Amino acid sequence: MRDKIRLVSSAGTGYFYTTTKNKRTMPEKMEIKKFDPKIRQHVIFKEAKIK
Amino acid sequence: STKNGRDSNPKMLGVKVYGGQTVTAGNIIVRQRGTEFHAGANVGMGRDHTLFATADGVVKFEVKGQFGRRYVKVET
RNA sequence: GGCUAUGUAGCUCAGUUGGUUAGAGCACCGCACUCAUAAUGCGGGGGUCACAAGUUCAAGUCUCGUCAUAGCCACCA
RNA sequence: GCUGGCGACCAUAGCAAGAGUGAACCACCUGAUCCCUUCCCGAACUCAGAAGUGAAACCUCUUAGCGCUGAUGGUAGUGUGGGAUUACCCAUGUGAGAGUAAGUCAUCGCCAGCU
RNA sequence: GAUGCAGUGUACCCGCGGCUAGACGGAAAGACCCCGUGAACCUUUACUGCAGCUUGACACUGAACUUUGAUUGAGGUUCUAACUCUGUCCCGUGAUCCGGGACGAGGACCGUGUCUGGUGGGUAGUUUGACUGGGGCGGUCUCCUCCUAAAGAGUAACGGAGGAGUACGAAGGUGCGCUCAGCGUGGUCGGAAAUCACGCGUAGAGUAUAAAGGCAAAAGCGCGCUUAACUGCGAGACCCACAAGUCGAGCAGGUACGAAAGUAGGUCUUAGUGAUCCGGUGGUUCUGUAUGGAAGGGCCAUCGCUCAACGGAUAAAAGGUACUCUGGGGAUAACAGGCUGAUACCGCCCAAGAGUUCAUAUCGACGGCGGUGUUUGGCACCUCGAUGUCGGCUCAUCUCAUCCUGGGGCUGAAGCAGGUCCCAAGGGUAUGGCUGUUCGCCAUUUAAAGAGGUACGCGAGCUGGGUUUAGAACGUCGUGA
RNA sequence: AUAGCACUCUGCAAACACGAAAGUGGACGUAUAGGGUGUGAUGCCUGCCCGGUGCUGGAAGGUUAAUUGAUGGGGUUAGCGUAAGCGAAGCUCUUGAUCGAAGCCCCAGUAAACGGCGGCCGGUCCUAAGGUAGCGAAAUUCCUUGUCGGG
RNA sequence: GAACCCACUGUCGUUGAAAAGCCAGGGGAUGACUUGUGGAUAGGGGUGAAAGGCUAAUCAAGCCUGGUGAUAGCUGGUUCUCCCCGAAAGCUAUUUAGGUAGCGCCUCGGACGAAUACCAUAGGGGGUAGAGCACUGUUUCGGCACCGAUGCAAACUCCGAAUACCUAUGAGUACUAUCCGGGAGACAGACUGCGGGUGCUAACGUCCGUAGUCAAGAG
RNA sequence: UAUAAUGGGUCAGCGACUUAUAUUCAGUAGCGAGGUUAACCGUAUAGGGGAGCCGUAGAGAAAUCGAGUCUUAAUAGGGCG
Repeated sequence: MRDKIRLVSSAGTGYFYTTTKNKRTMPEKMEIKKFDPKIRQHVIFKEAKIK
Repeated sequence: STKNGRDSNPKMLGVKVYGGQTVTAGNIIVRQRGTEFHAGANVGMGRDHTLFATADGVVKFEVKGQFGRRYVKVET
């Protein structure tokens, strides 16, 4: 079953998204470009524990 | 005992505006599961195949094209 | 959720913190002993030590995670 | 009047068979240098062209051969009022589907080139 | 299920002695059955407390030596002075209570207070769902697709059929590009069916998954680059008790892919879900109980429920009652009545055949049409402020589909007898053994020992053997009641 | 209910019961006694099972409470600082190393303790083990008015 | 086997002579016997050779007085007159099903009037009745999976009405629509005709859609 | 429901929508951008007593602003006014 995780901005603003992933077929950490509204630019978001 | 006895809630599909009526932009014209009708001039299509008006005017139905599709349009 | 302990052939018990440089007893199969048998004696096959990674001249033997199972304890959306 | 492009319309317009056109156009055609291309191939997409041909393909004409369109009349159903209860009948309004007679080898617009 | 309604028959007015067929007669707001988010008592490995029992720490509680484990701990042996004696002696005292005194035996134990873990039907408070052709047992409870559904929407049954409680960083976006399935031919292994080449009619393929509505600008299938599976919104509509749900052009910012006009706010769509409360995590120009901070709270983002009885009564819950009780219901079951007639019983139609030939003397397969209201049933209309009995006894009354007796037709009717059908309801129509029996079997009779209705006639006329209260036992079931 | 039988508990300030306690019964008794439980004169006797639950005896391994409080992380302010920020001590909020009993898990015994004494088609499987003597259509037998004999 | 103590069978009695008896029979009758007087044990307690027995004609928890006017979604009852209007027995949810809440339906006040309805014209979508075999299934007889004749279908469709439904304009007739507030009741329905599911093309059966009547309506 | 469903033998007397406080709506009276006192004092239904309450302004969780305010980077859009 897919697990929930957070994609946290690398700009230090603390902004994040939440999504799911299959840990069997994607063992590595997710990394994707997304829009950060606190700074109003596209930056890289990286996977972290949903906690 | 029986193995039947289930059904789903109604979905209320169908034609909402008939030919010759006036509409304003945004009004929903047809609710449909598939494309029984197709979008003509000044008519838009939603993600669930809903047909809606994108201009003010009068609704018209017709049959057009080489496949004989049913079209709905809005005349200004 | 916390703390412990196990998982070694065909079956079951060892080897347990380095240089492991995995054995023992029964299941078999063949041989020997006997007028014919057994017990016993000999030989062979039968695992690759739950795994995944890490330090290391030495890893089943140690550290990390993941499996399963067993025991005690804790759970006022 | 022939040719090309773009539309209107979507079988009375289509499919199938038979025949015809190289002046121009169109098509087949030559080559793989350069631009570009094939999970291999200049087959397709692309460039440089003019020795050939109207064979193929496309367009045009003929044919009711399949297909398609299709009356009039009757029948089935049916709203209202009445009479009956295997679900029919009367008055009044409405009226198919199938089948028959018959029809069909389309009809228009804009631009450009030729005789 | 009528003294009182309709039609009709009969009937002068009023007592007395008898009788019990009816007045659904009198008596007791049915005890059987169901319901109420009623009661009581009983049980237990239902839930949650408590008494009782027990464990350790601290206190009452002191002095000496010693032994042993990882500076501390645990252990042992002596001592008397706290403390104990339901042991002896003396006094108060004429006293087997009690107090004081002297001894003796124990002794830092036992025992008590506070805290703490275990056990705890001994005792206490409670819970133990609803739908339902009665209730129980079984099944079901939320979402999606089709039919029932009567050509707009909507529409029920314990009606007829199927699916869901997911998947995917590509199976999302964009630019460019491509057509399936089947068959017939030829061609190493290679065939019915692998891969290659060429023709023919064709959407019959595919669309992550069930079905339906769709799918050529393909919504089907490939390749390159990518993150719009964005942030702030949002004119206007659909649907709707509420709470919710659905579609959406367009504006601003940042972005991807295209030469460009442009396309993109997840996937052809419709299932893949859970309110509030209480808390956790990241931010924040809010608040901060004298003031400055802080704790705590607020706002934005997000996490924890098979709360599946899926609008979710608590954080936390099973059973018995024949020892029973109260409020209600003929809204709802068991008896008798009613409606119906599947079943049952009786009658008829056709007639393969059987009967030495011969369908019809007598039987009559395969099929068809009725009648009655006796059986087993279906429904739930009357009665739960009571219509109170399975057989026997006593006493009956009616029907005819006739058991005997009476009158006939036919016969595979010699006579005697029998078989079958028609007419006929005047009278008649067994006693015992077994069992509570109705029934049945048996013995022995008779001209015969008929079939049915009457609240399965008759208990305000009798009984009370059976069933169905309270006692007790066996088999079986349950941990137990 | 009973005489008879058996198991078990109790060493005396007895076990046990009443009571909040003081105290009282047991008993002015002392294991040939007293309490609880089951069976029920007498004759012949009383089979197998300790896997479950209970009771009795062990073990010092795992887990675990109160108490104790080692470390670590925040709040506050002297001071340092242009600033941001840094920041002792003292108070204070929180975290929880070590010590820690019984119980349970583990090992034996016990049925005149509560309980159990098979299933499937000669075998098989599974058990803790698969009914000994005696009796049997019985106060127990559905089928069932079983079958035979007697009356 | 008398007294005395019991209570096995039967008749009678049952508004009794009697709120447990009389009569005729029956059991024990020197013992675990019967009886007088005075004492002890008190309600989740006592006592019981054990029946849930007894504890003042009361016992699966005595009686009396207080909490107390306990609570009851249940049953009953609710008292003078006239005038106007006038329902529902549905949907949704509910430890909900004979209770309740929002909406639908009634009444009163205010605002506002033609925005409403009936009918006639004009515009519009459909997949039912019927029909058919072009798809999906199913059927019969010929010929060589296909061809020719022939049937059937709630979950088949190459087709396809009448009605119903939505919109615009218009004559005539009508106190019509709509909005804002006060007060409700009701959420057990029944039969008949038409279209159906279920049942047996049974039921005064049962469950829906639609119209009429009863409910709440006399002649 | 004539019902064979409930209740009443008859008469006379008694027998069931109340009271206090709060709140909302409708009438009616006074005053009117204002209206009104409570406890209390008081030879006491008068007269004093203005503390307090309702109306006159909204938006936002709040700090804050105010005919505006919240949301937002936004004077755009939108919600409440």
